[PDB]
Amino acid sequence: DARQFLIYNEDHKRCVDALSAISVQTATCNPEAESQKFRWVSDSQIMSVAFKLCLGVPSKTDWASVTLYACDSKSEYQKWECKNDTLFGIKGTELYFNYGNRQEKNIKLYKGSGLWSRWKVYGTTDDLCSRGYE
Repeated sequence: DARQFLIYNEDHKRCVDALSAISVQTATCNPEAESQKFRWVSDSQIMSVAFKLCLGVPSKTDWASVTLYACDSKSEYQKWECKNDTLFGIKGTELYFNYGNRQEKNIKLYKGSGLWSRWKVYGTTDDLCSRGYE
């Protein structure tokens, strides 16, 4: 399923790993691990293959945790977009999908746009929207 992919951070050499509805962390990349597999289910939403829930946040705020919510096309809190040069974040807001700061294991929204807010399709040099729509 070429549609399903792993979400990879080059600097850490690690991949996103869905642990539960309230916990999305990282792990050593394993393309066999269903918990590491995601897929776009619309132009803006990314679904966990293992949980059949969509990546989202409680609010568009710095250091909000990114975890998993029932997929809802009308929710503005589970809409993502590619920014430039593999930068990835909330649609319409300068808050980025981020990992690596403060010993925090969960993916966070962060204002910073450095190497830890940059994400590729694992096994490619392409941004996450290379597996999406539009």
